Amino acid sequence: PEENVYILLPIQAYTGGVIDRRDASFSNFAYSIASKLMMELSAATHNKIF
Amino acid sequence: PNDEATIKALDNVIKQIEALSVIVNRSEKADDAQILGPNTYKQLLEHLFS
Repeated sequence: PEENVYILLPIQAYTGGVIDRRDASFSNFAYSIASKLMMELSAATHNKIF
Repeated sequence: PNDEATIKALDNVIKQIEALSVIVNRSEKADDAQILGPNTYKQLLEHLFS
């Protein structure tokens, strides 16, 4: 927006989530997101090293 | 150990948990009150003499 000010906007990187309709707790939603994301992340580096 | 069986088992259990957490309980039953209608009193036969 101006000199010597640089903004780095948070863009959505992963769109996988499941809202808990039972509304029991909030950790279930975060665990669902994390687990579904790690399922896909681990499948891309199966037998590979950077 | 075969690392590809653990991933499948984890995915299956996560899918089972996610499916179980979406079921909702909603009932829209009616009421036992009965709608009433109009009625008119009827006249029994009578005899009048003087």
